[PDB]
Amino acid sequence: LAKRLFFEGATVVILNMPKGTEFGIDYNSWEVGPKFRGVKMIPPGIHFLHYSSVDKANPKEVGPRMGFFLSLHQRGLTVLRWSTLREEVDLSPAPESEVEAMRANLQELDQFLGPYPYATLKKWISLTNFISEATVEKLQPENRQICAFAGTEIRFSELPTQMFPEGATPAEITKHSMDLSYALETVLNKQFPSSPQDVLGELQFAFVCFLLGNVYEAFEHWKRLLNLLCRSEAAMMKHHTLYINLISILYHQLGEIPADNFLTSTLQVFFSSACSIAVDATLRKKAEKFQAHLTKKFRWDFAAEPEDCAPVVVELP
Amino acid sequence: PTEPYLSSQNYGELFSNQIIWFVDDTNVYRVTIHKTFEGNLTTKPINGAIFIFNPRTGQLFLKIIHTSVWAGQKRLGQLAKWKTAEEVAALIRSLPVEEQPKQIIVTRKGMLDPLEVHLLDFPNIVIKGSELQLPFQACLKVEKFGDLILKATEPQMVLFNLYDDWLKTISSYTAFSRLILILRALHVNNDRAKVILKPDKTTITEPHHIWPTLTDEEWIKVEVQLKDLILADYGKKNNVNVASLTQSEIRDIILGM
Repeated sequence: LAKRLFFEGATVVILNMPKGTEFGIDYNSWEVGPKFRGVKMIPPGIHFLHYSSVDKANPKEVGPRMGFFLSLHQRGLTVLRWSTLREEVDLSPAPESEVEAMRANLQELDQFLGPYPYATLKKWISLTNFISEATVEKLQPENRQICAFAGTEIRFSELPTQMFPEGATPAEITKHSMDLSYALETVLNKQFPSSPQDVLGELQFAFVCFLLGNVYEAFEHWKRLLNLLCRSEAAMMKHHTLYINLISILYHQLGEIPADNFLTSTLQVFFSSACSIAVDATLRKKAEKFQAHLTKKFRWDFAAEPEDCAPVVVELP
Repeated sequence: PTEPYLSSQNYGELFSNQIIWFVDDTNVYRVTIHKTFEGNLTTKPINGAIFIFNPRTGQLFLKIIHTSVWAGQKRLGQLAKWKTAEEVAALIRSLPVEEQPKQIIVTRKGMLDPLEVHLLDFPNIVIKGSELQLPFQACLKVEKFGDLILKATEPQMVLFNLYDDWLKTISSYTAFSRLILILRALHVNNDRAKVILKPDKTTITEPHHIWPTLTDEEWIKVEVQLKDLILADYGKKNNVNVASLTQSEIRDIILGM
């Protein structure tokens, strides 16, 4: 079983955090007090750490959430400290003398460390298995912390507003406004010159910053970026494995949304392109299955053309 | 962010100083029933048209959409919207500056984005939709128009004027109301309404006109009947058939709520 994570897991310790602070990793949260000094048995990999201070001294059950990504290693130890001055976590590197004393003490500190709940790992992996260190290093803010409410800006890739090349004729304006493949490739080659599928990690990064960081402007980027991908029909012939992975990324992302329209439209276009006879057969079989899944779940007919696209049927002899 | 639209409160702007076009894309993608060589029923595309209409002058720009523009194309439904916007843009470019529209009002919301994209070089044009459901799509039930479109062999722009010689004797508002009444009647039922437009076996429409030549009282007669034909369709459709709700509630009916 997964008892091996007691020995092989990573540990995050936070020093001098005020009682009542909200602190967590991935989908897991703890209330902070003297009996809680961090998290043990953390599966190695990339993880999202978050926290909110108290509202206005006396808890009003609020505080703007802050967060940061950490690459955690087998038997790793991270020592974070609270800044009283700033009311935030200080990511400044702990002196290795301070870290080694802390590790010598883990045996006694274990009573004060919440075990990372393994039952939430599988869902966290489904949302992040394409985020790499390169992704975090590229997208995270200048001072590495993401905030619900100035050096905190997520460094998302610039997305084009104009979908067609400069000087395009009306017919080319039309072609490239309907198929965003030219637009998508302009982004791929600038951001990910040698590995286009890195765009998939940036799409998980944005979704996490929204869903778990409550950063709305990362939801908007997720929307813009997803739109660029789903309306890029030619691109599905070119970057076929990229799109096979996008379906699985999207099945887990949409599984975390209640569907409170922008998604119904872009996904209709995506399924039209991904389910055609034109594309690689494994993409089509996978897009087919995802379409049926999405239909049953959201009670929508993603396989239907939009109503306003039907021709007039004219009766004539 | 403001989101303008033609509504019951502002529709007086149609007749104000500025230049306004209605653009209806409804009839640019049309098909008919067709029998394959192998004897199976399917559809095939026939010609369509863009209706571009100035409500203050009656001026109609009827851009005929020949089926050649669909040849070897996919998703004609989506493409039709973008084809319409190309043509509206090409039309605006050919006009001198003081003749370009200040506002474009579309009948169908799918036209807003393609128009915005193709009119990016005309930043001062308002592009918006309409709360009034105006039955401009019934323009091709006018046989002069339906037949010219059906039989066109090549793309062409043909200019008309939907107000014939009325503007010598009535205002643009009255002229517009009369046109929408006819169109809504032709939309309600072609046959009953074409009858009503020929009150007399000698009533003839001129060669250069669109609508029958009628006296001032005949027009009164025809407009009463077209009202009754429209309202009898509302009652039968909505099963709340009264002469009881009509205190300029009819104004809502005739114009489209």
